[PDB]
Amino acid sequence: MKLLLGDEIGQLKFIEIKKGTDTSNPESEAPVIQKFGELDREKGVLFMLKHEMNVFVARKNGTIECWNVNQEPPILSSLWQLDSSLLETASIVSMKYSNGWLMLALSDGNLLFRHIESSKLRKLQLHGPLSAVELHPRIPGIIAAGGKENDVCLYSCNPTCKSNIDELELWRTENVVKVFQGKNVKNDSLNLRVRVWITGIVFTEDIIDESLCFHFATITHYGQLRFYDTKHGRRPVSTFDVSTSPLSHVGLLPSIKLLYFADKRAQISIFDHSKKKVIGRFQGVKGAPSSIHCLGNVVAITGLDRNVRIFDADRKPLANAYIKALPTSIIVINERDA
Amino acid sequence: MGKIKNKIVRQQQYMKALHQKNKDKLERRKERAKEEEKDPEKKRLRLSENIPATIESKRVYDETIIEDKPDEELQAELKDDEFSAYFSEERKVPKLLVTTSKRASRKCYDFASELLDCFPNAEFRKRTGDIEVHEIAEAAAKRGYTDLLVLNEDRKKTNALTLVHLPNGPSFYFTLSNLQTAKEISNHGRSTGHIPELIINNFSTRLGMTVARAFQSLFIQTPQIQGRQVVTIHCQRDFLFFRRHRYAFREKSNMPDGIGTGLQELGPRFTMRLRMVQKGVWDRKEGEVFFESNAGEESDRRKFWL
Amino acid sequence: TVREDNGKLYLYMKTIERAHFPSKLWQRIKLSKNYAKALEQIDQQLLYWPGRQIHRCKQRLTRLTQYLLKARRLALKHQPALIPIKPKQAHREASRERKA
Amino acid sequence: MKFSRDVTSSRRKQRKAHFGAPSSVRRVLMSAPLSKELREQYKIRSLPVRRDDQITVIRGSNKGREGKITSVYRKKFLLLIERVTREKANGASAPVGIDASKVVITKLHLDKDRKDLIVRKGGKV
Amino acid sequence: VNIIKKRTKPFKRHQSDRFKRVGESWRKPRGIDSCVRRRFRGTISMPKIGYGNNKKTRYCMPNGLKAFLVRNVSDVELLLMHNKTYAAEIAGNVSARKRVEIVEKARALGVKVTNAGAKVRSQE
Amino acid sequence: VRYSASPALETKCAKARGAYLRTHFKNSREVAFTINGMSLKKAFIFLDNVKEHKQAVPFRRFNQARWPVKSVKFFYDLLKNAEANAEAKGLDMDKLIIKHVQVNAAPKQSSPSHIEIIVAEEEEAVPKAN
RNA sequence: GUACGUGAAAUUGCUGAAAGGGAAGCAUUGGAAAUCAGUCUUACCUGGGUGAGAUCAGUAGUCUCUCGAGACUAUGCA
RNA sequence: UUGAGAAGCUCAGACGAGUAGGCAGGCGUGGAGGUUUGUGACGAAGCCUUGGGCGUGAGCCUGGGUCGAACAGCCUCUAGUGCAGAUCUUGGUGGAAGUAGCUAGAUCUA
RNA sequence: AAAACUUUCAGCAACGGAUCUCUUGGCUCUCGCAUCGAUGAAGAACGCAGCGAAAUGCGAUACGUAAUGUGAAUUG
Repeated sequence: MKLLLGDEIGQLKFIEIKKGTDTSNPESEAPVIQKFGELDREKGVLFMLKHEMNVFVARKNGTIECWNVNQEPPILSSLWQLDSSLLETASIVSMKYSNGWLMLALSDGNLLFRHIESSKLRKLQLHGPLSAVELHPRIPGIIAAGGKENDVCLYSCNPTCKSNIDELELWRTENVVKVFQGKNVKNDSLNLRVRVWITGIVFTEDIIDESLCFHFATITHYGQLRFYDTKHGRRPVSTFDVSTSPLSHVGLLPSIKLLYFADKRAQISIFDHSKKKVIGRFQGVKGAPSSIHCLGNVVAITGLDRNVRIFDADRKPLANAYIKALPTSIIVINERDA
Repeated sequence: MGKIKNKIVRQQQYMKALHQKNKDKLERRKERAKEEEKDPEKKRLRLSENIPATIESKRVYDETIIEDKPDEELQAELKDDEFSAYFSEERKVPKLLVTTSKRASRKCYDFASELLDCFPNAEFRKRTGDIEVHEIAEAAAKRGYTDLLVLNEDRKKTNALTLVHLPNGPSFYFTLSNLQTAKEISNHGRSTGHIPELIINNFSTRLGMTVARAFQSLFIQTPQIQGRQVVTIHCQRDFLFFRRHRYAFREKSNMPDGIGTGLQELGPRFTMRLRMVQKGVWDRKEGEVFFESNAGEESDRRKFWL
Repeated sequence: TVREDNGKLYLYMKTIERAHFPSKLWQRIKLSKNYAKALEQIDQQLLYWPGRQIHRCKQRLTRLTQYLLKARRLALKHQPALIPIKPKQAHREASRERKA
Repeated sequence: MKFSRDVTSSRRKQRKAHFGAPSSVRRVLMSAPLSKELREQYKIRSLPVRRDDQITVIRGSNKGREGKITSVYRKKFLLLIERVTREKANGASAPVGIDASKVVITKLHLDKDRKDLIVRKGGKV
Repeated sequence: VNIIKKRTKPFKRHQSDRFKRVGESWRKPRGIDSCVRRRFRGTISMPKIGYGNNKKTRYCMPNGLKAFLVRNVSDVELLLMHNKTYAAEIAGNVSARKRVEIVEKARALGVKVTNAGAKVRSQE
Repeated sequence: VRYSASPALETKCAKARGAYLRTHFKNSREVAFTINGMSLKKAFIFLDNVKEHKQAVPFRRFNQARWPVKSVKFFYDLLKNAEANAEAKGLDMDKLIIKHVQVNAAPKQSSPSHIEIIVAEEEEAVPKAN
């Protein structure tokens, strides 16, 4: 399973780890990793957007770069340095891809939009402190936002547009309106306000207004995973207290179409949307995971154990490698082995 | 052996078999001695081969242990970390603050004094009120401290030490054991205010290096040789041993160099076991786990993490 | 009787004429959060009952509210956890240390 | 509940039977389950253990690690599994024993007698 | 009504100090010529009904509470309305797991736990 | 085996044990009592004096002087075992002292007696730095 | 660690402590040394603002009971 | 005014030696039917301990240390059920005593 | 008055094998059945195993053969 790993020291490691490669085994062969990039802490990697085979990389100084992995070794296809004035107090919460466009929301509320081809730059203002931002895959120009003391808001650029719209006229500052604001759940048994802190948002309308029935699930800083449905109502359809630890990030597993989540104690599990309970749990991950990525029937997990754990959709450890440095984001380059 | 159920028979069967096992072990030792004294090379090769096993030698193989050759990747990562200000040309002087748990007793106040004795330039403020650890660390950041030590005491016995690195450095949580005061140490000594000389040994693994790195950051970078006070941190099977001594060299024949120092324990004396390493200020619930030990995995006594 | 059920104090009542049907024995009503309105509810529901019986329900409502209050304040404060102690791990670590 | 007076319900008598049983009675006491896909293939639940039967350990320190049965040690109700060993003092391998009701049979040793046993209990190959 | 006792020291058996086969449990000396049974000077005392304590103070701990033995967490709930007079004694064999469930529940209930710090350990 | 002395770990000490030794218990106790605290080489010389009748062991608890040789012979091997175990550790031989010795009763099968011995060091480091 | 589960008392050895003019012994009253008992301003009430929620809507639906009594799902927070 | 375990709660007064002996209420052990939707590998039973308590008392509850697989409170049933003695039975262990002495060596020393 | 010796108390190590837990044993009651030997019984002795210490098993066809089964183990 070829995969690329980012490190906090700014260097990127291309790993050709094959099935069964487990460094904890003394007899096992180590994977052949190739490292490059700047080895300085001021350009720590943050996220591993997977634009088809192309990979887009952010940096702690905003030195966004682009790589194409069809060639070995990969080469820096494109480069971008963000303005130093929008990183003076915030940090890149996420970049995500939507129909040939790049999203670069900041924690301070600012948000930048970049087109790879047209090279158009758009700035958008939002609500208070952002901690989770996402773009709807199927429908272009649908932005979900969340953060501490700021419930989820569904910003939409095209009202319906009935199939899609041209990418140039998306995210117009006058065309963005929130078509859905999350309603905080009722007070708990103690008549205490249920503290709200969104930490990660995923859209699950495929596994469960044009193309209505927005079915998406968010997580919290209080370990409670909350689903959603605009048609049913603003409040969550269901709410579960999965973990005591704050939930780190959430996502989907296309192989079984089953939602997965992790927390800051390294407890990654595969929640079920039909049985309303956690089934299984990825065993053997020590140290909180910095980023988890999955492709088809494989999943790559990296955290403060400084390792690359590999499992399948049915949580069986395939591979394991030691990465010396501190990983920050991972991406499976190829689901199939070398 | 165990087949026959009669008690007195199975004793006689063993004692007869035990005596036979000792007899043939005698003759094989004697003939080995007879042939080895005839050919000293046989003794030489046997000694060079029959090295008795030990837990350190039989240690399970883990890849995180760093090689003797210093790797550039490690230094690149560690030249800009939280403690780097203490290791760079800045040469930050670290000041320590020692606190307790809510409404503790006087047992700690006579052990934290021994802690303060081994830590010159280290204040102490007894915890008062409803202030939590995540709030002390914020306050100490603006006050002018570097690291923060807490001596949790319960049932009038101190058991856990947690320490955080200001302002946002990693937090460590050790469980103290065998904590003996300077009085309960035979041939104890009285210590002065001279700056002790740190010595850190046996921290081969990568995680152990970080824990050793933080402890190094805990000490004044300029030792006072004239006081010749030594503070020892030694890790062996994960049990970190903290000891203090006063060393005065003497002429010792056994040590082939010819010189070897006498040692006098100063106090304190305690163990630690790294229960959990956190990233960010120590939060019991909502912290990030750098490492939390599984208690069932430590049962493999040839496997370690520090 | 007055007994809480998930953060809400309910007033449970039974009668002689429903004593033979265990399922439908205990009629239940909900007592409001406003303590003054809670006591008016008890009297207008327990009326013409013996003063002893209404006396004991008011005390329980008083004593249950103080429970709910204390449960709230304790949650607010960041009280310490209580991690227990195992006799097998304590011994094994005690022996493994001495050898070290 | 037992109802026959031909059976007994005695801890003393049933344990006397268990540890007083000879090998031809111990060969049924040492049975093993079958893998779920193989269990339904022959429509039988459990079969007695046998040398050269490929099995997977399900319980104990040696959980998961597979192998075959080198020899069945009837007099102590144990199964000896190749490569499932233990490092003695002298560096040799004293292979630990697993009880027959913990492992699961994955690939049987198809003898002529085993085939008749399968079809005898309303089964088929 | 304060917790005042007519005597602190226990009643030991006569000659129980000399022998070890003789237990310290109080046994009435029935010896016919027993001068210690005869209440001479320099002898020991002897249990009498005159030594009973105040009936509104019998079974009361020095802080005024009467010990109440709670096995599980169900038992700690029924002390909701006697928290000013009873103290939730935790049984000796209750495991450290349910021991925390008993102490955390009793803390919010308002009742006093007598052995709340046994087998457990705090963590901040 | 767990001994009866808080010292005698690898610090500066070596042990030695005797089990069910076929010597009278009372003699061993008196022999052990007199040699406690002496220098290891001094104790060896004194034991030789007992063999040569130059010095006699006092009899204090089990009573004056006497010259047992069998009990001293048992102690000679244990002390020899003690220094042989010291060498394996690699201690400083010239400063060995008999820090601890203890004789215990054995099963009544002749009255045997377990014997243990602990050798140690005496040290003092000047503080100075005034 | 095969003198092998738990390992009591008698009994013996070592160490530390105090005491030790032909007894000891125990009882009362203390003292001294040594050591444990248990510590708790914190909460209540009142005032306002700020955001809330609901058992509240000059409000809308479903479920089980017996109009209204519960559990909820919207929606607004007066 | 809540004080109906009416077998409860409350009020008043006097009284208190004790053998033989008479009456009454309790404590404790093994097991038995019911029960605590009881406890227990996050440590049962046991054991020790100058930890803390409860009862006039028999006894009880608990902390710590050992320990490792069972156990208990309550209502009744039941009996091989409570020890300081019996020149008591069995096992263990001391003082006596390194004594009476017996195997060497030169009364002494082993 | 300290040591020695004597004494109490505590720590530690011996000694001893109680206590606690069980348990291929005992006892008790019920139930079913009818079966030794001159065709050599019961009992005894001597033998016998790839090696048995007891212990069982066996009789120069010796820790048993034939036959019917089971179907791969005996096991120090």
